[PDB]
Amino acid sequence: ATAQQLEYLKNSIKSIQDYPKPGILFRDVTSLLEDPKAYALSIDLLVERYKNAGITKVVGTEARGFLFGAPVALGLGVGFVPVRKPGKLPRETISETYDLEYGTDQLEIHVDAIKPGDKVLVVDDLLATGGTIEATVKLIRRLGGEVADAAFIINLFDLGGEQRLEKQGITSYSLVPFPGH
Amino acid sequence: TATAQQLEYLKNSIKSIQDYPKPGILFRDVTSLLEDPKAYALSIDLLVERYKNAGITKVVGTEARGFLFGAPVALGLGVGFVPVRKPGKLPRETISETYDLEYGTDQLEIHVDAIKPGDKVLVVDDLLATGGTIEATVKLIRRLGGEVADAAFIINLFDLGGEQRLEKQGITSYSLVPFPGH
Ligand SMILES: [Cl-]
Ligand SMILES: [Cl-]
Repeated sequence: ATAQQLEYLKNSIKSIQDYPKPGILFRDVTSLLEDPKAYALSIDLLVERYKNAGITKVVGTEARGFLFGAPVALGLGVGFVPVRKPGKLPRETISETYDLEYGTDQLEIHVDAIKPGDKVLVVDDLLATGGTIEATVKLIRRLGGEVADAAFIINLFDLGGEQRLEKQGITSYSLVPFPGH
Repeated sequence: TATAQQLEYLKNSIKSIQDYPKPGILFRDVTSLLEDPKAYALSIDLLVERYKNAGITKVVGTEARGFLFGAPVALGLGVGFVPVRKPGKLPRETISETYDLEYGTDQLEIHVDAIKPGDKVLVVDDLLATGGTIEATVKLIRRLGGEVADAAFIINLFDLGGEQRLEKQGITSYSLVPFPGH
C-alpha cells in the first residue's frame, strides 16, 4: 500500500474515546464501511496481497469478519466459509472453545467446507488478543486445511495477537496499526 | 435480467436440509452457495446489475447472513454499506426497532449518522421469510430520512407472505431463488 492509501484508511476509521470503557479507544470500522473509497481500497489491498498465494478458501468469523472475508473471497475468485457462533450452521460442524474474561465461547465450521489440499486465508476486521483466530486456525487444520495467513483491517499491536498467531505458524498482514488495549 | 440458466445454477447451488431446524421442514442452506465461487459471484453480480441505474446511495444489510450479500452489492454499486445489527454491537449513537420472532420479540439497531435525507437505500438480505426484520429495517431507514423502496434477496420463501408484507410498506422485493415451505 502507498502511505497515501494507508493514511486514508487510518483516517476513515472512527476512534471512540472511552468506549466501551475509559482508557479503551474503540476502533469503529463502520465509518470505513460507509465510505465507498475506504471500503473498496481495504478489500482491493487484501486481494492484491494474496492474489498469487494459491488461496482456495477464505474463512471469516461472525459477524464483522464476514464484511472483509466475503469481499476478499469474491476478489480472489474462491469460496467463502463462515465460522459462526454455536447453533447457526445447519450441516455437520466441528467446534473449538476460546477463553474470554469470565468464561469461554465456541466457534463452529462446516466439516465439508474445508478439505485436505485447501489452502485457507483467514480475514477479520481487527486483531486484538487473537483468541478467535487461534480457534479458527485449529478448526481449519482439524479439517486438513493448510493455513499460514491471517489478514486484518486493524492490528492493535499492543495486545500480543500477532505474536500469538506466530506461535501457530500464522503470518498476519494488517492495514491499519493502532495502539491501546 | 438474469437468464433462466443463471437462475437454475443459483437454485442448484443451495443445499436443502431435511428436518432442520424441526421435523418436516426443508432448510435452504445458502452456505453451499457461498462456498461455490461461481454461484456467489453470479448472485452478487446479478443484484448489482438490477440496481445499477436505480439511484442507490447506500446499501443496508442486517446481521449476520445479510452482511454476506449487502456488503458485496455495496462494493459493486460503489456506495457505502450500513449494517443493521442485533442490540449492543454498534458503538455510536443508535436508534432501535422491535420485530417479532417465533418465541417473542427482539430489536435491530442502526447508527443515527449512517442514513441522511437524500439517501436512497437498497436493503439486501439472504432470505425473505416473514419479512419482520426487513420491515423493522425499513422503519429505521425512514426514521433517519432515507428513502427506501427496494429489498433484494438470494432466496424468497414465497409461502410465508414476506413479499406482500413488504408491499404494505411500499417495498418492491427482487429475489433470485424461490422455494416453497419454510
Ligand atoms: Cl459494529
Ligand atoms: Cl424474513
